[PDB]
Amino acid sequence: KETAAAKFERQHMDSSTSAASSSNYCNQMMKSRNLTKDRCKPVNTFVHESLADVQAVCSQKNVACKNGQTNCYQSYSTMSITDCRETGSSKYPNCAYKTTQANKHIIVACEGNPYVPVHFDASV
Ligand SMILES: [Cl-]
Ligand SMILES: [Cl-]
Ligand SMILES: [Cl-]
Ligand code: NA
Repeated sequence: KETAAAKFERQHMDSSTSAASSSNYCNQMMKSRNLTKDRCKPVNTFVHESLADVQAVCSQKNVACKNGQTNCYQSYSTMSITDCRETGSSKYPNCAYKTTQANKHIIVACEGNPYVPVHFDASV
């Protein structure tokens, strides 16, 4: 039974690569992180920075989350990310994703002690 912080790591961290270098990156990563078990998760972002750099965002710019909560933080610098989004021809169990690599600021919600990311809100 997964902690919120561990779920964030599984869904959103990929420090092992600097960027998505292939159109099939999302198909592979969404499957290997178990995000296509039982359903195709429609949208998911992977961050290509160290865990420490992503955890550090919880001490950066405090901003509102989309849902109105005030525990969101925007990274001061841009970060390498990959957005994964289901295509129109995707349907479980043959989930299919579009891969879009970008360099953007990330916005995360933080909670707990230690105070770490638990939700990926957006990128800018
Ligand atoms: Cl898992
Ligand atoms: Cl996401
Ligand atoms: Cl401020
Ligand atoms: Na947690």
